[PDB]
Amino acid sequence: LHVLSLMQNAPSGIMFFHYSLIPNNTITVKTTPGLCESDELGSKCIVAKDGVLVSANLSYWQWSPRNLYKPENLTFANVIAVSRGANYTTLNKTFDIP
Amino acid sequence: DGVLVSANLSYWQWSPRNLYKPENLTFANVIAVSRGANYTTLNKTFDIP
Ligand SMILES: *[C@@H]1O[C@H](CO)[C@@H](O)[C@H](O)[C@H]1NC(C)=O
Ligand SMILES: *[C@@H]1O[C@H](CO)[C@@H](O)[C@H](O)[C@H]1NC(C)=O
Ligand SMILES: *[C@@H]1O[C@H](CO)[C@@H](O)[C@H](O)[C@H]1NC(C)=O
Ligand SMILES: *[C@@H]1O[C@H](CO)[C@@H](O)[C@H](O)[C@H]1NC(C)=O
Ligand SMILES: *[C@@H]1O[C@H](CO)[C@@H](O)[C@H](O)[C@H]1NC(C)=O
Ligand SMILES: *[C@@H]1O[C@H](CO)[C@@H](O)[C@H](O)[C@H]1NC(C)=O
Repeated sequence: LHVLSLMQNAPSGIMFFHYSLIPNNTITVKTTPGLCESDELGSKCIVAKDGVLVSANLSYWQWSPRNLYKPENLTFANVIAVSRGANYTTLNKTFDIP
Repeated sequence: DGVLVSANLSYWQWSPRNLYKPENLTFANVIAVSRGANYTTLNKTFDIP
């Protein structure tokens, strides 16, 4: 993951300072594309806004960015409501978000 | 996640971006948005809730 890259001069050349983000501590979680409450085609279903839906082997689903795990309770802000496009995961309970 | 398509046919269908497997458009494969560019008026109401 690329952050910033400066360049400096050098003898007979040029040398780049590529700053990056190698990750080191993985944590294994569960990840859906999105959550449904109803089995019916045409149900109210949701997907994450600029992130991935995540559960750390936990009873309910959460929000986390695409490349790093800072889990958050999913709200209206970080959730896009769309469709039954792929097979999203039915969690068999109604929403906690207006 | 696809393109709207008609094989010189009376009504429009859904197909992926790079391959032609036409499907009747449903609620699943259709996003409702706006009158942004000049989309095509088909002069009939929808068949999808
Ligand atoms: C989640 O469950 C998997 C099952 O294989 C386990 O290996 C892993 O340690 C668990 N991770 C967390 C964060 O609970
Ligand atoms: C997230 O929601 C759970 C209940 O669903 C609550 O117990 C917890 O305090 C909330 N906040 C976190 C994990 O920061
Ligand atoms: C609850 O979830 C199970 C599997 O996750 C599946 O049978 C269906 O989505 C739901 N079942 C019922 C009876 O609502
Ligand atoms: C569609 O119409 C065009 C008109 O030029 C024709 O050339 C083409 O063969 C037709 N294709 C199909 C699949 O009907
Ligand atoms: C798609 O809809 C048409 C009518 O609009 C129907 O005749 C046809 O059987 C449907 N299914 C297909 C093409 O698989
Ligand atoms: C029906 O479509 C035609 C051309 O596609 C255009 O005049 C307009 O979009 C519609 N006309 C009427 C009278 O609704």
